[PDB]
Amino acid sequence: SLLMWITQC
Amino acid sequence: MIQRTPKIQVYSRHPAENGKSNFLNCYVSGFHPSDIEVDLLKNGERIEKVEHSDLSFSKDWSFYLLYYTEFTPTEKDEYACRVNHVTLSQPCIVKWDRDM
Amino acid sequence: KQQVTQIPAALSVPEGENLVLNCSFTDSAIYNLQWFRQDPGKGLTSLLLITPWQREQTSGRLNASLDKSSGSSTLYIAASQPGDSATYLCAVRPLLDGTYIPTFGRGTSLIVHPYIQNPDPAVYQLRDSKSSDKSVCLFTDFDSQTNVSQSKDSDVYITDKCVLDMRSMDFKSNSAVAWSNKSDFACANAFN
Amino acid sequence: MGVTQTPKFQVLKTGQSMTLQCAQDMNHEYMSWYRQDPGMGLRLIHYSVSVGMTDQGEVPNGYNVSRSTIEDFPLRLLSAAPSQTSVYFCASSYLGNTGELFFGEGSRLTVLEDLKNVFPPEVAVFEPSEAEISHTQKATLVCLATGFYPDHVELSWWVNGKEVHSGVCTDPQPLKEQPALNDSRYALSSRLRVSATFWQDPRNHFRCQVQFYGLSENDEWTQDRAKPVTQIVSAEAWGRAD
Amino acid sequence: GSHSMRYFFTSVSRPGRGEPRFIAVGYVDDTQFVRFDSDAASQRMEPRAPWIEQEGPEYWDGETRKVKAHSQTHRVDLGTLRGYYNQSEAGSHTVQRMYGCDVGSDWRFLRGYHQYAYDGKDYIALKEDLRSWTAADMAAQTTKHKWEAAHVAEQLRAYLEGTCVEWLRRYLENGKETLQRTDAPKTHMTHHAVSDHEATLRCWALSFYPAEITLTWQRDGEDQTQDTELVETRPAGDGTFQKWAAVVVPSGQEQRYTCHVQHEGLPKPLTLRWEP
Ligand SMILES: [Ca+2]
Ligand SMILES: [Mg+2]
Repeated sequence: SLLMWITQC
Repeated sequence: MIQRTPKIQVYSRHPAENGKSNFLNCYVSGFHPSDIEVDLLKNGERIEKVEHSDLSFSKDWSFYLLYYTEFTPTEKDEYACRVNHVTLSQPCIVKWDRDM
Repeated sequence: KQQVTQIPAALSVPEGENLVLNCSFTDSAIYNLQWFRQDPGKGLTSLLLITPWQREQTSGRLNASLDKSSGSSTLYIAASQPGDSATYLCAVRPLLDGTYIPTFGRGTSLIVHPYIQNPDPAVYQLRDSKSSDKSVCLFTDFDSQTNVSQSKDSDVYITDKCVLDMRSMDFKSNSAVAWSNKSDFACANAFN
Repeated sequence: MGVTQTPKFQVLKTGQSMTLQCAQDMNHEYMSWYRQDPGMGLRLIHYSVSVGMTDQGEVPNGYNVSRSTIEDFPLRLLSAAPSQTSVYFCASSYLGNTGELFFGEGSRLTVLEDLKNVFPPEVAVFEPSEAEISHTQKATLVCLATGFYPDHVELSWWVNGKEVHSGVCTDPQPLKEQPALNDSRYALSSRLRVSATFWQDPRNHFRCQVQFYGLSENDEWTQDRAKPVTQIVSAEAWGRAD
Repeated sequence: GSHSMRYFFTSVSRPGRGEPRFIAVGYVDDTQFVRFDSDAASQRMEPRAPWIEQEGPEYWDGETRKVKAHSQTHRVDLGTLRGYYNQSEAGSHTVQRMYGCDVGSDWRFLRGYHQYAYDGKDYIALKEDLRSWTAADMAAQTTKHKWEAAHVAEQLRAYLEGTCVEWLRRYLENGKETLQRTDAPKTHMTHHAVSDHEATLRCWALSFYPAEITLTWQRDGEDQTQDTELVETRPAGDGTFQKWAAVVVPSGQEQRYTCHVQHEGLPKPLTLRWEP
């Protein structure tokens, strides 16, 4: 199951 | 920028038996960037229905893909894999050997 | 499934009081909790944002914390002011459900009454600057414990009370307006 | 900068289609639309986590959305119905960072069967009572906006050509002149309180302006009275020595 | 033995050719189970291994929505990175990301990963113990400061040490028939005359799973590397792997050489020798 929240670089 | 040339292996899915259907594979790996051109050849001619796996990569970020198509090997028919990538100035042709 | 509950639902207090509003949620797997303010007929203003990794934030007289018992947050409002009057909404976002949809509570409606130090309740009659014929009745300077009923006769209109604040002279006051397009209507018999 | 919704106000005829726009310049992956009826809670219509992706909320019926670019998320009312009269809000955020939600200012739509029910306000300013002035040494002006429909107005006070906020309180909501009548016109009051000395100076000019949002430029209008278009209606008073 | 779950994401800008391309693959050990490709018609996260199809609509809807959000963030990063490096508006660039977890034989957490690359070079990655960041240059330092203000390391560890390990175990159990299967290699040795004084011996290892294996040559009982060739482990195309080791020997002395095969599926290592 994938990570839900990803913060932009 | 940081580019890497593809490694290439041409081989069959099951042990080759003349006259028996099998799958011809061309595994490409260790390259960067991902755009690549891979063709399976039969006596110097492009085999039309070639499929491939989903793009993925290794620990060092280099990519790897499996190209494959069905084939019935024989004693005299020549099979090969032809690869072209930005790191290759000349297309690379690797011949299929039943014991490799 | 997530449910956000906010207690108390309504809150009425005198100015200067330190307030504690609560926002509780059933599913502790949250990404963030956000407090907003909304006044009647206007939009939403974000007040504060807290997360499980940054459990408290402060903005002036406001501070919110994401409590130890992973299913509650408290908003603290120090030295309340009539300007703080509004509906306080709390919302949370999901950490794991794959939808990203926020869940809002029903809100907490807050009314902070101004301290009227020198009440001088009176009803005055104001005339139209363009034609003296028309008039309005103004009930003003009453304390905050007085209620204004928008009631009676279908041809007599009464507004709710509102607080104005003369900042330059640090003075606030309550007032309500009344009017009617009829004869027999005097400002003396207009309020309550 | 931030979230920009347009239009802020709109009057529709039953059956018309309408597109509300929403743009953000923060590179937010997430955009969404809500509707909130007066005194009720926010209800999610649709949302999008990426270009080419949209999903339904609690109430997607009667609405369509598209996300062809990261910046825009338009909401389309397919065929306006009176039940779609509400306040619409666009909200966006990063799907990372703090996940903080950013709300637009709101768009107020009123859907009507008959546009003849749209009326602009009549505005009047009532001058301070001499009895008030003599008892408190303060002077309260009252502005009153009456007979408007729909309830789409923005009232402001202007003293000597500059907008003022100190000494002002406007009713938080207008009152329906006839509560049991649907399409009943509204009224709204406001107060501006100044010191008696400031009111007594005849150089001081007090203006109450009411920005009304009504029919648009292309709506039909053949009634005897002036077409009730978006306009500013105001009333004024000048200070007075005696 | 040990196990792992890992997601690999690749995003490539295509100047004057629409949105960048986004490809996501998921693996448990050496078995791919999911796929997402921004150019495919479905626009769904798709199953690539049998056991995952037992997950319901909520799972597929959720994973699809998460992978799409992921594609949108990488599409933005491509523009941000070009900006940090003050690069070509019409040049093609690549962004890669990998994350996941390792568990031991008892299925308990061993380590986690979260790495990021730009144009095939390390950009920023969480250190081995997940408690700090490694930033390549000034551009990655800019990313690092943003990630530390948003508490990204802590957000990831919550996933890498909890959720990640919980799904890996769920998958391993549901797909036990294939994921916990050990396929010992089928082996054999070939022989070819190279010339008037030499002969080649090729030791094969076929149809094995997992991919980890060790092929070695010995001469007179001692390790042999001179005149040897060992190919990279390769996929057969049916979920299994293949590998071979060869050696050139003087003609007539081929029986002094032995091939040793070590694989998890063998209760004991195999020893091959040329038997005419
Ligand atoms: Ca080339
Ligand atoms: Mg065969």
